[PDB]
Amino acid sequence: RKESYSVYVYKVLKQVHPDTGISSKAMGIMNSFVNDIFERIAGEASRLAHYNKRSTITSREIQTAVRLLLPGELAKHAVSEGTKAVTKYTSS
Amino acid sequence: RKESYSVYVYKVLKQVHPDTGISSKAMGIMNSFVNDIFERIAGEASRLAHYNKRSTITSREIQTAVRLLLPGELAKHAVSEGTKAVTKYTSS
Amino acid sequence: TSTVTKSRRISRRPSDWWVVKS
Amino acid sequence: STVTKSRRISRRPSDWWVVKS
Amino acid sequence: AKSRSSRAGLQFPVGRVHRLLRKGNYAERVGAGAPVYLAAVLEYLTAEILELAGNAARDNKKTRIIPRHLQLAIRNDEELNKLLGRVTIAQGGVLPNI
Amino acid sequence: KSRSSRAGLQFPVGRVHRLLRKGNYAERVGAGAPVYLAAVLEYLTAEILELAGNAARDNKKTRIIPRHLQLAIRNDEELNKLLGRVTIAQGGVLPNIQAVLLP
Amino acid sequence: LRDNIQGITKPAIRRLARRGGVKRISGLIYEETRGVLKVFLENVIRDAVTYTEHAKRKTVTAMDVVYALKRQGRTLYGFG
Amino acid sequence: DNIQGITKPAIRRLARRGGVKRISGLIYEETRGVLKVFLENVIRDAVTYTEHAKRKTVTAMDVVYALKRQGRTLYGFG
Amino acid sequence: GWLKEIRKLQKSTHLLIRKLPFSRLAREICVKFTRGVDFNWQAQALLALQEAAEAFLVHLFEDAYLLTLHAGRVTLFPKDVQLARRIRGLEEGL
Amino acid sequence: SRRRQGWLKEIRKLQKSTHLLIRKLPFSRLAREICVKFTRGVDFNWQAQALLALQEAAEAFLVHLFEDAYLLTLHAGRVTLFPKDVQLARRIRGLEEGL
DNA sequence: CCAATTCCAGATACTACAAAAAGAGTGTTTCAAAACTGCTCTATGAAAAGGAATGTTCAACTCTATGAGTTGAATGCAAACATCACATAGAAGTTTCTGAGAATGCTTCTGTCTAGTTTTTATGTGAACATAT
DNA sequence: ATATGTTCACATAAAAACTAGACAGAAGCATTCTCAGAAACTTCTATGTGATGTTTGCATTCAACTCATAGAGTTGAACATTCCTTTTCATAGAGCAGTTTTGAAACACTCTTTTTGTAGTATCTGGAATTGG
Repeated sequence: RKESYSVYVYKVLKQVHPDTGISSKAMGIMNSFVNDIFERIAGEASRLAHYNKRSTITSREIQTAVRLLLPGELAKHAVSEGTKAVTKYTSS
Repeated sequence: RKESYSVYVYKVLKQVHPDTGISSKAMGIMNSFVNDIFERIAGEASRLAHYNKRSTITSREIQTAVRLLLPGELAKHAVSEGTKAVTKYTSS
Repeated sequence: TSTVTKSRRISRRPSDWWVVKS
Repeated sequence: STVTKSRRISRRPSDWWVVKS
Repeated sequence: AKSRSSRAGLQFPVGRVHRLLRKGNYAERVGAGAPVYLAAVLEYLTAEILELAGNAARDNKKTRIIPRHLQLAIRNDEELNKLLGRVTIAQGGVLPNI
Repeated sequence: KSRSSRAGLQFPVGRVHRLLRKGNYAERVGAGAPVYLAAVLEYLTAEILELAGNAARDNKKTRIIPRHLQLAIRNDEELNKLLGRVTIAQGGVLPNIQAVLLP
Repeated sequence: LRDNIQGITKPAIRRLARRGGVKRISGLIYEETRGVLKVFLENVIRDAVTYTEHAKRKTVTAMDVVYALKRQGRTLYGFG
Repeated sequence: DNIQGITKPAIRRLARRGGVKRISGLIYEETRGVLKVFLENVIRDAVTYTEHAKRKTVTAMDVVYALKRQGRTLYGFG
Repeated sequence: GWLKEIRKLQKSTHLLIRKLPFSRLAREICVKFTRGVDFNWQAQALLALQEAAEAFLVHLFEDAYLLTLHAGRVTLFPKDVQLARRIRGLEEGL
Repeated sequence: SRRRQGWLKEIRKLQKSTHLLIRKLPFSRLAREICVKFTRGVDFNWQAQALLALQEAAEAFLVHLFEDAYLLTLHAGRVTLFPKDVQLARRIRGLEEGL
């Protein structure tokens, strides 16, 4: 049994465009993109935690890795989104 | 309370050139080189072990990583030295 | 030209990033 | 152009951007 | 009885990202907010790409996105082109340049 | 009774084994992987040190400085290809002048 | 022709150059292109065959090509 | 006007070590701008690395990590 | 004539080299590396290899034509490709 | 006749030494100015080794870029360097190695 | 060149289901705050000398229009092989199960790598003797 | 005629030799986990066919290129002088970094049950082709 991100990509597509479809090769490309970005961020956070003699990966390492990896406005908006998500998840 | 490879580099130098010294900056450069090569080979071996669904790093993974990373003649001589050291170590 | 997507992030088109400008 | 302790010929990087027949 | 991705108000899965972080030997311990942060960032990037892809598809009287639209959307953006600088899209083509 | 002496090496085996065990690479480590790695590292170190010593001796010197390491690395195509994105501090450049400029 | 390297004909090279934006080409370009393609294929195929024979298989898989391209610094998204 | 501290003879020495024989007058401002961009990128990365930890002093390892994260390795200060 | 050809080719997204010659060349290069054993190939592997090779060639041609325009000409020369490979720096041009 | 080719001996002497070519105080001033322009209002301290490493990296980068730009200059059929050579060298090196 | 018709491959929509993830509880561990110590960064003072700045000049460099020599994109026509439909055998890639060997966690004994002393030492600096350009 | 190549004192910041001593490494045994070996079967790859029509290969050519050269205009290297700016030798003050404890909160580990992505199956339709205006 295989695993991919097809259902979530389709959900966000129906959110941003209600009357637009997508092919299968485009879905494969999106899966590859998600996997690549995941690997980049996770590796950067791991080496950051290793540099400072820590054994835990927290949202602070993720935020620092995002600031190090993404360009300016993308990084600002991604930091805002992550902070809002963590704040919403904490108050539950 | 710091660790380095100074004594081993000095032993190798005495084996190669019995009447030659070395400065401190060159020793730091040699330490940096050793650490860099170690990190590269270990990361490639980890990736290889993860690709084939294994949880162990053996001499076969190290050999394949050496073949992948070093150019031709360097890789051949390094594989020769590695297998020679292994067969000399297992016979004791 | 540019594009103002949701969250008001101005999406600009690449230009001559290889030229020094004051 | 140089033979080290092990018989590995150490060559100078002459050229690599030209296609050779 | 209640999903964590719905707790965070997201569409991407949180438990799957947490499991993938735990089984990737990145560190011996993993926090609680790291998967939420990562899923939020991934969903934001996905939506950002998909909006421009849909716009590029609509500007050609099409109702279905193909790799050509993704290539156009990625190469017509500055920061997106900077992020994906060493990536090749299959069946994507090139941008018309004189 | 040392492991490095048992394998006929100068580099340490226990240190490489510990660094592999505490480097976040895999859940388990074999027995011949540190021996293989130490042998490869010692071979590379010996090659570089021999080339640098030859450079220093031809330069009429007795001690190796970073300039000799740079001269040894940049004059070997395989070592130059291996260390292609590395900068050596206080190493300088090779004396390369275009033939069109020289008369 | 008979040689396998001659199977890459001049029309295909011309189409690739025209897609790249080239307007006028010289006669000596085709052999240079063949040599460059040969070097590229040699590198990628060597890495892929190493990846394949590390496992105990006799068939080259698309994932081997993807891993070789990724380790050489070139990510491919379509065949993931 | 700290950017003017990089004088013309220093740029001349750098270009001469690089192998250049003749230099035009409009090159010094271009070199200053390129150096400014390089320093901005590296210093931004190094300051991020520094303030990730709870410190207020930039160290050599921060600069080394910032250079490594961009595809450039430095050996002398490890 | 050439203008319409370029404008039409820059809009399509299909492969430009035939499948059978590419397959033959790849198989012979692969059999040259092993010890005489013949390996099987999947179709997706050959397709991915062809895609990567064609993308690489198109990008290299773009860079070489940039160099040609800098040199003051309109016809592409092999030395333009060589200089582009040299400037790319031992890892991207090879 | 004042000096036939002093640039030749200058290049031959500069390609043999391994010392830094830019003064330390102006480089430190410029680095501190940029760093204080990046941080909000705080003034950070600097180790000496950090400034030395930064200067070494910057000078190596500049020398390599000058080599590539002079390659492009010689390809263009000239012996004098122009800013367009540096620009095209950056463009061909790409987004990372060309900044 | 665009517009309209028809066909079918390739989407969307629709269900069973099994395995992965919350729910809840329990045991482990780790990192920030506080107190103390030390350390090296910074701001200051007094000389000083050599390297940057101004100004001028002239031989060296670039730009551009032009004639002489080379070639490759367009065109017509005959050949031929990459493609495709169909079929078809069989090789090996994959799945399930089992079992012996290797890694590991723990403890005790050893030998050694490194920081603190403390003894030599290549070579940069200064000054001087032949010499190729 | 001058920087170049070579030669001698010296002392000195730098390399090198001793030491002792916490701490990292080695020896040995029971536990547990993993990867290799064996059998099958089913999917996918290699192989032959028919046509073939679709594309390519070969021969000309001349309009479109490249290349060498010389005159008009532009300018950056070379040089005298000066004084200002960077460098060197002391000098603390103290803001900031490094070391040690500990404990409360955060994270890992385990069994159960439900719910959600997956694999097949049944419908619907956007997109490509062809012909005609």
